[PDB]
Amino acid sequence: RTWFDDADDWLRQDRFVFVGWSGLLLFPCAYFALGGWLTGTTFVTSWYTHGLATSYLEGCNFLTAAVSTPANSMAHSLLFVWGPEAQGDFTRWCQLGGLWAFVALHGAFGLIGFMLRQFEIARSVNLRPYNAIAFSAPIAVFVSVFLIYPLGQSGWFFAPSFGVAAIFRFILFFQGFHNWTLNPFHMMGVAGVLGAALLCAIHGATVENTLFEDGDGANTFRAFNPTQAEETYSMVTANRFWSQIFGVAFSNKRWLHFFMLLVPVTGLWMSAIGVVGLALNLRAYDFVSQEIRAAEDPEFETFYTKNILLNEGIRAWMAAQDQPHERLVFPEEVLPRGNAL
Amino acid sequence: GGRDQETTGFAWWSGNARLINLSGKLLGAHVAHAGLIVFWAGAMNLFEVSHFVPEKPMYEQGLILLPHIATLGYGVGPGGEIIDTFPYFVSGVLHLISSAVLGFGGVYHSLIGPETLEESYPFFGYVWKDKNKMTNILGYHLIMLGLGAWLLVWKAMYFGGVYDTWAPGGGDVRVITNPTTNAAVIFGYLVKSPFGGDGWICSVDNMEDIIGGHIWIGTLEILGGIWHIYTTPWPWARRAFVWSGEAYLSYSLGAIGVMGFIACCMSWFNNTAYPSEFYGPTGPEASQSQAFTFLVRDQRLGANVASAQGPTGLGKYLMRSPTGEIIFGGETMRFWDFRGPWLEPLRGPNGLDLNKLKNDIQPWQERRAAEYMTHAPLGSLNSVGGVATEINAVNFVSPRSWLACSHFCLGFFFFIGHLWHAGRARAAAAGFEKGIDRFDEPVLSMRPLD
Amino acid sequence: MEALVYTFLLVGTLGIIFFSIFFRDPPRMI
Amino acid sequence: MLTLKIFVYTVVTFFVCLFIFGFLSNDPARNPGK
Amino acid sequence: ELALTLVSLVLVVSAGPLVVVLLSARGGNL
Amino acid sequence: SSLWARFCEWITSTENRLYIGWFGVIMIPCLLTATSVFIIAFIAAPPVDIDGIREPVSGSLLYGNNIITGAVIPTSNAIGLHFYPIWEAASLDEWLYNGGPYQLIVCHFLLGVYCYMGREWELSFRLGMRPWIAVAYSAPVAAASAVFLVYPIGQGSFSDGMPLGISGTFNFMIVFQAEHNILMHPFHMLGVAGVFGGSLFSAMHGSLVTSSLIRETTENESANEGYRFGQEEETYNIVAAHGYFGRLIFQYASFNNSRSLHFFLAAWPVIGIWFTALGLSTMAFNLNGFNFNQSVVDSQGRVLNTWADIINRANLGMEVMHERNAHNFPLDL
Amino acid sequence: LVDERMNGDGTGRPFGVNDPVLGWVLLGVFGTMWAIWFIGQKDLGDFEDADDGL
Amino acid sequence: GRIPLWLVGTEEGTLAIGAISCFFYGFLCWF
Amino acid sequence: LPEAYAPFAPIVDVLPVIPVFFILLAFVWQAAVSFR
Amino acid sequence: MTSILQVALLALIFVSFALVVGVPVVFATPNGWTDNKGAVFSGLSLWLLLVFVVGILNSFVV
Ligand code: CLA
Ligand code: CLA
Ligand SMILES: CCCCCCCCCCCCCCCC(=O)OC[C@H](CO[C@@H]1O[C@H](CS(=O)(=O)O)[C@@H](O)[C@H](O)[C@H]1O)OC(=O)CCCCCCCCCCCCCCC
Ligand SMILES: CCCCCCCCCCCCCCCC(=O)OC[C@H](COP(=O)(O)OC[C@@H](O)CO)OC(=O)CCCCCCCCCCCCCCC
Ligand SMILES: CCCCCCCCCCCCCCCC(=O)OC[C@H](COP(=O)(O)OC[C@@H](O)CO)OC(=O)CCCCCCCCCCCCCCC
Ligand SMILES: CC1=C(/C=C/C(C)=C/C=C/C(C)=C/C=C/C=C(C)/C=C/C=C(C)/C=C/C2=C(C)CCCC2(C)C)C(C)(C)CCC1
Ligand SMILES: CC1=C(/C=C/C(C)=C/C=C/C(C)=C/C=C/C=C(C)/C=C/C=C(C)/C=C/C2=C(C)CCCC2(C)C)C(C)(C)CCC1
Ligand SMILES: CC1=C(/C=C/C(C)=C/C=C/C(C)=C/C=C/C=C(C)/C=C/C=C(C)/C=C/C2=C(C)CCCC2(C)C)C(C)(C)CCC1
Ligand SMILES: CC1=C(/C=C/C(C)=C/C=C/C(C)=C/C=C/C=C(C)/C=C/C=C(C)/C=C/C2=C(C)CCCC2(C)C)C(C)(C)CCC1
Ligand SMILES: [Cl-]
Ligand SMILES: [Cl-]
Ligand SMILES: [Fe+2]
Repeated sequence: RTWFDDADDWLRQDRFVFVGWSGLLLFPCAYFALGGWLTGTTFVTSWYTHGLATSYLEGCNFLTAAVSTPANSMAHSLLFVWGPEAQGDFTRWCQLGGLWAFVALHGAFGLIGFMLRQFEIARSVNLRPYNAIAFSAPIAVFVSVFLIYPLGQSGWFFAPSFGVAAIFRFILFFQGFHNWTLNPFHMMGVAGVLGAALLCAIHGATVENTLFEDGDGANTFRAFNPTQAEETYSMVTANRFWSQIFGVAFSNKRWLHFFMLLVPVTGLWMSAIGVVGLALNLRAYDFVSQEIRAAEDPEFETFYTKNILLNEGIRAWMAAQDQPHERLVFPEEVLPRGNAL
Repeated sequence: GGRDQETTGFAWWSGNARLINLSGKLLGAHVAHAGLIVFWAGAMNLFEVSHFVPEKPMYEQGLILLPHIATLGYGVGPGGEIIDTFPYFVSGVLHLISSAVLGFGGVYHSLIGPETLEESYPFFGYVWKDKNKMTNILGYHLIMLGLGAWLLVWKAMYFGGVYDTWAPGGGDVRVITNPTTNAAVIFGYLVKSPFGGDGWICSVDNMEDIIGGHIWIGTLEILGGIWHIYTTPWPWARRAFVWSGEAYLSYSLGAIGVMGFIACCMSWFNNTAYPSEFYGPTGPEASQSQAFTFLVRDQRLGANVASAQGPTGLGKYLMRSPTGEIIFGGETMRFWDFRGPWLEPLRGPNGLDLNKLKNDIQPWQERRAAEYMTHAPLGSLNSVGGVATEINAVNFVSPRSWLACSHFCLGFFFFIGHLWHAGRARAAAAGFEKGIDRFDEPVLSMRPLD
Repeated sequence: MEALVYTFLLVGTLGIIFFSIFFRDPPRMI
Repeated sequence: MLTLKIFVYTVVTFFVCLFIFGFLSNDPARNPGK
Repeated sequence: ELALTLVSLVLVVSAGPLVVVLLSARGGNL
Repeated sequence: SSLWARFCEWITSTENRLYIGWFGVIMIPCLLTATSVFIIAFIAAPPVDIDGIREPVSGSLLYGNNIITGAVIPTSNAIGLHFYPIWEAASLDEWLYNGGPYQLIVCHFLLGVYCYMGREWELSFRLGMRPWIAVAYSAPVAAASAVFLVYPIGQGSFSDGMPLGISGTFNFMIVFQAEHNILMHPFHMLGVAGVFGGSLFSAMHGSLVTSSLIRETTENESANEGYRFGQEEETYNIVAAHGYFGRLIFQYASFNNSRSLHFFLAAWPVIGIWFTALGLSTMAFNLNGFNFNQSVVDSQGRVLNTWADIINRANLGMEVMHERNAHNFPLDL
Repeated sequence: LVDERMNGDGTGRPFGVNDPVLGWVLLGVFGTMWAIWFIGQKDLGDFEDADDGL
Repeated sequence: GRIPLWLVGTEEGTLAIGAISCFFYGFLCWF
Repeated sequence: LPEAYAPFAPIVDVLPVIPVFFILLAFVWQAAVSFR
Repeated sequence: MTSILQVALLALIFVSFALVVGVPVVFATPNGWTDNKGAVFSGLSLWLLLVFVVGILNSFVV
């Protein structure tokens, strides 16, 4: 009829790929995040902000390449190409670490476009939208570690760089400054992740193992009609199996796949809440009781009071080359030595 | 027909399983595989001969096969020197030639030769049910292994000699005259506890004991071969076992996985059958060498070796064992079970003799102690020696680390293969290897559990 | 004081494990 | 301690002998079969 | 020297699949 | 009839609720032993010299440790790899000082989980399934045995095994990163890909099946009453789910076969865990991880710094502080 | 000495056996279990060639 | 007919293995 | 190399990689029938 | 005598090239054992003769 009708005819015409009303967001706003990450890992140095030569052009490998965060003096600016820090001078913008703020803040909309594309195909093909609500959890994770954590903590410099050997620096950064280990929200997170990795292997090694009998040869992959009104695995038999070995066992394969949906997103949301609490520097650092008892009684020495005395050894050694904008050079007497280990 | 999917019922990635009822092609597969093994044994040997340098110690070059010939003692002298390369060259070239013959036989049976030998050859033919014939083939294999053990016994007893690492004045090639074949001693090691101090058969120390145990195995395997050629299995074993094709593979996989674990724990700990001059120092040997080197250093300056109290009250240099002996200190109190030939002449009734550490230190012992702490087994995957917090100084990984890790992984995978096949063979003999039948279902006859 | 709270919570978790294993509803047929 | 050690060896060897003479006692026929 | 080893390695490698090429061409049961 | 026949019939019955089998006679009493020692030793264990340097370490709840910091202390290093049972000790006030219940519980728990894997074979064979549950259960068994058995064999002491506690686990992990650099090791990255892919595939399959449930109930009651137990009707339209996935990403990354999908779910995280199980066993024998120290060098010869040259500083900081009272000679950890 | 202990570490004895009193228990359990099994042999399958395999 | 897909994939595999071998050779002693 | 076999030092250094190529040869041989 | 080794060794390597190229082709052709049979016999005989000649000449090389 009118406008917004032929534009709905097309964008919903079917081809090999599927561009849609939010594919019009997803395909342009992403793919430049991929190009910018590849460009920063291949061509672009980090000599000026950090002090680290981290490009393919400067001898680094696939493990040790990273699009690096800007310096601390670029406190919380958005770091546009044009504007008050680069003025459109593209070479100086790439030198000042604007590529990280390009890729992160540009793919934050890529996640939104992808979840809306996932939400739009589920309306096109008339299905229930449970595939959409699961992908909200890695969006929560991405926002929590790349977006909310550098905002309230004096710099984009204190953010995990887009790399492989830089994520490791970020992990040891939390392990030696924040003690992210003792966070109960992180306990929730590892329980969700590792239990989902459990239950995947359980279900996969159960379903095709209590399988029915349809074919002739021992290759049981060739005996499945995709247009089938029967089953392909004996629910009664697997129930009796796991009931007699393990005790409690499922009986409702609605609830089974819903539980597989529910575990890792619960883990990742309950990790995102703790990453927020760490962004505000409400860290799960030392307690009251064992510390006031160990200051009094010398020979106490729990693994707790060894982890604290080890994290101090992390934080006093790595900082003087991790963050040069502090401008501190420790003398060797100040460092935690350990009496000639 | 033969090499088909939809008639044989096996996919392309399960192709070897189409040879379960094909004796000639199965034989060709095995002989081609033996050709591959002999060809690798020739090729890596000649590669190490081409890259070998004699002035440099053998463990500093990253070589694994040349020490296996040097332990037998071709072309070596006293102290672990290397005098020749032509025995190593002969040992390479003979395998490199014999692999061609085995490859030709394997390709001939796997392409032209007949599929079923049971039709025109009532000797070589075999059915997987035929228990007397299976015991026949097992007897022939045991007799060949017995002659293989007696070859080593003859090489020790009569032919040249074997490089002992416990001869005085450094290790030396000697001829075994009296192999200790006491049954109450040799069947001790098979029963001893596999934990520390005691140790399992990795705690073997004497070349006399090694060659005597091989005399035992050479008699025993020949007796077992003569047993199984003329006997059949008895009914307590004819009902206990699953008699099929894949089951015979299932037993051998678990056996060879145990073989791999024992080889790993041999090659990491032992210094008798894997001598320190050829493979390098071991785990406890590195720490013992370091403590002995710093003690010999600090003794000749003025500080006492006995009354030198350490940081926490315990001895900095010498302290005690849990069982009362006198040993080194630091962290080699976990490694006080070490017994090496550079240390045992300095070791008395209570352990480390203080008088011998004052008066009886040997210069070759000083040299071995000075080089072992330098070439301690601290590798990396990118071949950078030392700890992970070490700069790119020395291109060194010990061969003991490679042997131990490689054989531990290759034994663990054979263990997983045994857990595969021992399940699948009994399931196929039972008759539900392909799935639960929809009509006759074993669960819906049973009681509920509530 | 708090050690009894710790022990009570662990024993209560194990008790709920016990009742979940043995006193479940029977998974019944058609 | 020896009074304990005889008891530990007794329990261990009882369970191991029960294991071995269980698996010798006609195992691969106690299935649903054919 | 690398310049001879590369050509020798190309010969040793190309000895492999040209067997399959000749057998697929001339009418073999590959 | 006979006593042995009736006993074998009872022990290979399938009508008793928790199945036993013939591996169960080692699975059940040995794990009950390990549990009954662990509950006592988590609560009332006296302090243990973990270091052999005459410094006892508190690990139990009664001596000022909560649930997170409570741990069973491993055996002292002077005890080494020596087998140290109760009867070789002098008293029970001497067996608990030198790391006793760790030595007991670990050697019990390993046999327990191996016989549990055998039991998972045995009940599948008794019911008439196909027997490959134990193959999948071989992965966490390997992951347990690598940290409890293989790594203390490699290091020569039972000290460096993993302490049985929450706050002790991390003190194992961080010192392991210090001495062996586990992150720069390609097996460990394969295992990280294993666990993350396992979470992804579990959430993805549980999304794409729950998004296609055939309606059998109303919109007021539960959506889980639509599956009556023991039926023969496929409750999820797998054709529509595969069509949705093919529209979503790819039509040549199809996995249209449900059985191929389940093989992929069974083989992604298991093979993921196997490579870390080998990686721990390789780092046990001091086959260290990667090392990129001083790689990026300018044209003069001076040393530049990278993320590897920051992780080197962090590992130096961990290494010069772990085991603070023992190390005197400058290396060999 | 000061106290009393078995001193069984590092010895290298078969099956960890110290007393013959300790040694008889192995056979005293093994033989009785074998005898119970050999009595229970009555109610099993014994056969000429009725073999349980493919 | 045409050049078959297996003969295409063999040559793609060799042209991948050569580039990866050059990647290891530039990994060892080059920067 | 000990003696006059010295000019074969190039083709010695190609030998141990050769046994690995049999797996790839089997994959190419089963791709020759287009996996059937 | 060195050249007497090296010509025989190059001949041995080239005969081995001829074997690795042709002998699987002759085996896998459906009438190749009927057609090329004496050629395979003469090739194997020549291969064995070259191996024994190199082995004898390595004694005379001093
Ligand atoms: C080293 C391991 C090995 C071995 C020995 C074999 C051996 C065999 N496989 Mg096999 N296979 C393997 C690995 C192996 N495979 C792997 C890894 C896979 C998975 C991809 C398969 C998948 C597979 C399938 C799917 C099938 C087989 C079959 C067979 C058998 C017949 C082969 C045939 O038709 O020959 C004919 C071969 C050709 C026409 C090609 C020519 C190959 C030539 C001979 C190579 C020789 C090169 C060498 C340099 C020659 C040296 C000569 C010497 C004098 C110097 C044969 C016994 C088939 C079977 O069961 O037979 C009925 C079958 O259906 N296999
Ligand atoms: C050493 C003895 C041995 C022997 C004789 C066999 C023999 C057999 N196995 Mg088997 N297996 C073994 C060990 C052994 N296996 C071990 C140790 C494992 C554990 C991993 C397995 C796991 C296993 C499974 C899971 C299955 C078999 C199957 C089979 C049958 C057909 C195999 C086939 O055609 O595959 C063809 C071969 C391939 C497709 C090879 C693929 C290559 C693999 C996946 C990776 C190679 C890694 C390699 C080292 C990497 C090198 C570097 C690389 C860059 C090139 C056959 C009877 C199958 C069957 O149907 O049994 C009835 C089956 O389902 N086996
Ligand atoms: C001094 C040391 C003190 C140590 C104390 C030990 C405490 C632990 C003991 C376990 C108590 C709980 C289980 C008992 C109930 C039970 O038997 O099930 C009830 C059923 C009913 O059986 C039926 O039982 C009938 C017998 S009866 O009449 O019902 O009694 C029988 O006739 C019938 O055939 C059969 O169907 O029993 C069975 O299915 C098998 C019996 C054995 C299974 C129980 C042991 C398994 C426990 C798991 C151990 C691992 C746990 C690790 C730690 C967390
Ligand atoms: C042989 C001995 C070996 C096994 C002994 C140990 C058995 C463990 C039993 C687990 C009890 C958990 C019961 C869940 C509650 C329960 O009864 O679930 C019951 C549920 C039954 O499913 P249904 O099909 O009947 O549900 C139908 C629908 O209407 C509602 O789901 O079974 C499961 O989903 C299995 C999930 C097990 C998840 C177990 C994870 C628990 C982790 C441990 C938590 C405690 C921490 C311990 C630290 C102190
Ligand atoms: C340091 C040295 C270490 C040596 C370790 C030795 C390990 C021994 C392992 C033996 C495995 C036996 C396998 C089962 C053997 C088996 O299959 O049993 C079955 C077999 C008889 O089978 P049949 O049922 O077919 O008998 C024929 C008729 O019964 C047919 O109806 O009996 C024997 O042959 C026993 C052989 C001697 C077994 C040892 C003697 C047992 C009695 C000794 C105990 C003395 C009692 C004293 C009381 C206080
Ligand atoms: C910067 C910038 C931009 C953007 C641009 C673009 C758009 C770019 C793109 C770019 C791109 C487009 C990139 C890509 C990259 C990638 C690559 C370069 C690849 C590589 C790969 C490889 C090398 C391979 C690997 C592998 C596979 C997977 C297969 C097998 C084998 C292997 C494993 C090896 C703009 C102006 C707007 C703005 C401003 C800034
Ligand atoms: C059938 C089949 C198969 C398998 C195959 C095989 C494994 C075969 C065997 C192979 C082999 C493995 C063979 C071998 C060969 C060898 C040879 C042919 C040799 C020659 C000699 C030489 C080369 C030497 C030279 C020289 C001298 C004289 C000395 C010094 C050094 C030199 C170098 C100078 C496949 C996979 C395909 C699949 C399909 C089926
Ligand atoms: C030269 C040598 C020696 C010696 C050696 C020998 C003489 C060895 C032998 C060894 C032996 C003599 C071993 C044994 C083996 C056997 C076994 C390890 C058995 C196992 C068990 C089984 C196989 C069974 C299973 C089951 C049951 C439990 C019952 C029924 C049947 C069935 C299958 C179910 C010495 C010392 C001088 C040292 C150095 C080296
Ligand atoms: C003794 C001697 C001889 C002989 C040698 C030989 C035995 C050779 C053979 C070799 C070989 C035997 C080679 C092979 C090659 C092949 C390859 C290199 C392949 C490539 C391709 C690829 C790598 C791809 C694959 C694929 C497909 C397409 C299917 C599926 C799967 C895949 C994707 C993987 C001569 C005188 C000459 C020299 C001297 C020494
Ligand atoms: Cl610590
Ligand atoms: Cl030290
Ligand atoms: Fe699934």
